[PDB]
Amino acid sequence: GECTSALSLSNVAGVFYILVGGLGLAMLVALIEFCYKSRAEAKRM
Amino acid sequence: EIWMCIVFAYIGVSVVLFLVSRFSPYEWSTNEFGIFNSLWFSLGAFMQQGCDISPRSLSGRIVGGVWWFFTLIIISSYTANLAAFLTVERMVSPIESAEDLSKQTEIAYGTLDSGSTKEFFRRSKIAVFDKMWTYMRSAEPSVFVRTTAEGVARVRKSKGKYAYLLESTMNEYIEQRKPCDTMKVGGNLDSKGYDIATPKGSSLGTPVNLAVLKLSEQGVLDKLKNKWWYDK
Amino acid sequence: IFNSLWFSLGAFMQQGCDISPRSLSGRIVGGVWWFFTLIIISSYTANLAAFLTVERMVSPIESAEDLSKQTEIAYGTLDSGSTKEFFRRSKIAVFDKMW
Amino acid sequence: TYMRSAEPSVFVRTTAEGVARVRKSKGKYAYLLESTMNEYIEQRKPCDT
Amino acid sequence: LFDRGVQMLLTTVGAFAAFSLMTIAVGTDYWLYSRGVCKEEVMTHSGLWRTCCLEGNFKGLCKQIDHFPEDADYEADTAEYFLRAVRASSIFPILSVILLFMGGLCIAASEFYKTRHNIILSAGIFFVSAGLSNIIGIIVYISANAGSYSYGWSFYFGALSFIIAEMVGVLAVHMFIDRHKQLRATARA
Repeated sequence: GECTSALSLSNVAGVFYILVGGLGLAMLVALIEFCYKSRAEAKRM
Repeated sequence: EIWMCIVFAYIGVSVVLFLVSRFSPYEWSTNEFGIFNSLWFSLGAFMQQGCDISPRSLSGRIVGGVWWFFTLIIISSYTANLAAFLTVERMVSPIESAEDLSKQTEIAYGTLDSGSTKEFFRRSKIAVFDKMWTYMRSAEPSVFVRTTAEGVARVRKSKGKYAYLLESTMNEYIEQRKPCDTMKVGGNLDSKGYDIATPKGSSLGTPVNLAVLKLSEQGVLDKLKNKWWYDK
Repeated sequence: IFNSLWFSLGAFMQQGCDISPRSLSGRIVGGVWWFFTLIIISSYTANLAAFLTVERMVSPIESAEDLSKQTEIAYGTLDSGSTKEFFRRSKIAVFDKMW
Repeated sequence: TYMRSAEPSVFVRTTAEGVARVRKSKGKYAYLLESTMNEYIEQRKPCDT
Repeated sequence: LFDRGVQMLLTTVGAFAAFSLMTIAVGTDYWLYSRGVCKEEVMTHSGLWRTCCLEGNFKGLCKQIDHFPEDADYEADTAEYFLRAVRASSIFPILSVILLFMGGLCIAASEFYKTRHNIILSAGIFFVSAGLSNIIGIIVYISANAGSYSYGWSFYFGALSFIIAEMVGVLAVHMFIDRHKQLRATARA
């Protein structure tokens, strides 16, 4: 009868996706808060 | 690519944190998170070092939390992979015995194209040497080498991926020659010898045999061996 | 100077610090020191894990000349035999030293 | 019962194309064959079976 | 960081530069240098839509990417299916290009009816969102690719476009903050 490698981006792509998703969620929350407070100020005045 | 994306994520997280921290005029601030301060806090968070300030808003704290999770995962992955690298290098053991060479298959090894080494390999009954002869017989590319000079040149160029099998005397001679790149490792696989040869039925046989034995017992033979194998 | 030493010591041991730099140069120094500390601590932990994972027993003596140089480990041959005779009429420096 | 009702047809004309299809399918095909031939092919290059 | 007109001009040129860099990157098939076939194995330069031969027997005779290959694709999981679909459609680079164009339109229109300060805030949000979607696109592209090679000048063009977009968004948000500070100062007196 004649018969370790470096971590790649695919190994930690999920944490990158989670990070970007958290950034987007925080941004949406901030924008909603800003819009709600602007609407409240407009109603007040 | 991981380092590139880490730098990009750091820049993005810092910019997003500054934006969600200072864009609202109704919070005008109650938080000392400027663009420079956001970058500083992100850099401190990635290095897992104490920061002077922390976000207080919902969006700022969400950004801080996701950055903290990313930092934890990345640092743990780096430590684990470095530990794996160091452990793998530590477990690496060179070959000393021919049996270890036989079990291993990463490094190529082969004998001369002809000579008594081939006959020793073929006629041997040792399981290790039998599987050795089978491995040379069925191997591509041809580990077989035309001459000893080509063999030593090939071994020198292969940067350790090739091994050569030859007489221990010539091996020691090549070891003790420039540029000191090759070493004989292990023990002699079989036993042979060099003897003085004289014609059949000659008067010179018995006293030359007595002379060589007396020379060996007097130790001058070892002196000659050391003198031209190591002294020169 | 005392507070700077305290801050650097706290950064190296990753124990935080009560105070932090605010200028650009101070923050550059802090960042490079933090990166150095991270790399060094990770390297130490990884190397200790490698040491504890793999056991590498090493013999003290690997050749006869090593026995000749050393003195802690004793060695001898038969009181009368081929080995003692060989070490007897040997003019080599190493074997003479072993005598 | 699965064999007679499997599509595409999983049966092979001769063992050679069976081994070739096993090697090509990249873990999507298994060959039911004699253990002696199985052991012989296993000990042949390039150790993909 | 000083004055308003110079900042206006700098932000306009930065937004235009980022948009131009990304429009080049999306429409340029020089993203990875790697061994492959573009019709034996040879070194070729690939983009997002077509991989194209280099120093080959037929240089420039070159072909779309096999995003959904036949001949026993071996299938995959739903997550991997979404991965390959997103890579093939390249939805995120085009989305970032669209967001950059929207931000450029917003900053251009900010000159007209200068009293609506929310336009520049929307422009900054759009620019930073384009940067984030560029991060996502780069990550998905590298993940799909690694499923010896080098990265072409278009990949770094996209990275530089992301950096410039983030800088422009930061400048726009600073502009919005300065405008509201000016409003507070003039209302206080």
